Amino acid sequence: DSGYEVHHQKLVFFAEDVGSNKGAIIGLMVGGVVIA
Amino acid sequence: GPTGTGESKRPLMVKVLDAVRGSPAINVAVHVFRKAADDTWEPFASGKTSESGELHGLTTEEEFVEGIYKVEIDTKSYWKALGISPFHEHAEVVFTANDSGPRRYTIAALLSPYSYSTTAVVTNPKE
Amino acid sequence: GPTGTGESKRPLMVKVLDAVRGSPAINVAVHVFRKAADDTWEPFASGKTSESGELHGLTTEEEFVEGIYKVEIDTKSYWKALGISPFHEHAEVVFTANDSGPRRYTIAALLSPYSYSTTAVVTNPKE
Repeated sequence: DSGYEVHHQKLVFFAEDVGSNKGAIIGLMVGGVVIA
Repeated sequence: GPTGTGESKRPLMVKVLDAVRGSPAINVAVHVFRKAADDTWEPFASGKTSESGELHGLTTEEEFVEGIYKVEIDTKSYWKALGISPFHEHAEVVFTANDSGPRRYTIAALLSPYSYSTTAVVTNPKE
Repeated sequence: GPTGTGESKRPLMVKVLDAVRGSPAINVAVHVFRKAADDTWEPFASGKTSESGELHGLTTEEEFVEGIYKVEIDTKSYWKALGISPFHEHAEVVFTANDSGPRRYTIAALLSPYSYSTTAVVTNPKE
């Protein structure tokens, strides 16, 4: 066992989500011009 | 965002019924009360709602720091404007929230003269 | 270089304040704790600092292999010498370092009886 049985609350008894990402792929698409 | 008055967090928009009037909470003069650990509540400020019980912009929406605060349909100050004696300036009742995340239901109180439960048309978990 | 005791890597030289004494860490008996992946820490050895919180030469400076090790101003063993009850033998807190190169700041802990933050006069990136 471990202390992350708190995440065994995060089974069935969990529903929520918010996020914001995709800044590195912006640089990888600014870097879509030269990769070699 | 909306400084002063706005509805970003949806603070209050609902259909209300009255106990003695059978109508939405028409122009409720508002005293906001705050639950303490010894169950008693203290007044905060003053206002007057809409016909549907809606009062906004007591303070700035985001500059107002969060806490045990309320948009209460207060029996003490509203029913004073009608000249009938109220009893519930506040009510020492328990309330529980926020086990695994916040939702949107604010305490729109039952307009009864001496007392209040909470009256609102209930909405589902929705962003 | 300096075998046993020395200050090649600048392990500890700073001015300290105390939470309950308002002074530098006078003669802190030291228990060194090591952060694990399940957040708990285990003791390493024993000592007693200077008046300014400085303890050196627990092992040989270069023969001591590197790792998750510390010169801790420990609340558990120092405040035992004063007869008051401590609580933080260690503290399960996160710490991050070494993204693009190592610098010189070692954990000189806040002398509080039950707890510790980290107390040191901060120095700039300097070789």
